[PDB]
Amino acid sequence: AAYYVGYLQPRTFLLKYNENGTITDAVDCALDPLSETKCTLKS
Amino acid sequence: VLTESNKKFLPFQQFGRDIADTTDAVRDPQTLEILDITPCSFGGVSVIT
Ligand SMILES: *[C@@H]1O[C@H](CO)[C@@H](O[C@@H]2O[C@H](CO)[C@@H](O[C@@H]3O[C@H](CO)[C@@H](O)[C@H](O)[C@@H]3O)[C@H](O)[C@H]2NC(C)=O)[C@H](O)[C@H]1NC(C)=O
Repeated sequence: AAYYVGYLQPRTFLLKYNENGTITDAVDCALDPLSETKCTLKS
Repeated sequence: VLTESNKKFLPFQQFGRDIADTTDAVRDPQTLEILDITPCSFGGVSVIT
């Protein structure tokens, strides 16, 4: 048996709700500069 | 104006809000069905004379 513990972090997150309402893709705004631009551009 | 919708609500989710933070779809508490919310028609009135 294997169990992980991915401690959560309070961090802004760009959730891409699909046509169906389920988050399909995403961007972690604080991950790297490219991700941060995507969040600022909201794209 | 209400109308039957086709938005799958999750068991814990009851209200669906709009960009302006306005509910544009609701789930009826009695019958678990999804309704569609749309503001009643409006518009400017112009008098031609
Ligand atoms: C959200 O749900 C709708 C409806 O299922 C998805 O719409 C797209 O609709 C067409 C026609 O239904 C799908 O083609 C196929 O439909 C048949 C049933 O009609 C199904 O058995 C097939 O497996 C196939 O799905 C089309 O695939 C479907 N889109 C997708 C990605 O499956 C809509 O796509 C759903 N949104 C997402 C992001 O999945």
